[PDB]
Parts: sequence; C-alpha cells; structure tokens
Amino acid sequence: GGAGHVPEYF
Amino acid sequence: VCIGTPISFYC
Repeated sequence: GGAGHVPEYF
Repeated sequence: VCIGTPISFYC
C-alpha cells in the first residue's frame, strides 16, 4: 500500500 | 506518504 519494498499482495 | 496507487509495496 506504501512505497518501500516487500509486496503487499501477490 | 504511503498512498497513491491501489496496489503497491509495504510502507
């Protein structure tokens, strides 16, 4: 939902 | 901020 790293969803 | 697209990466 943000803007960094690590996907929120697949 | 942590908004702008309805799909994205972590905050």
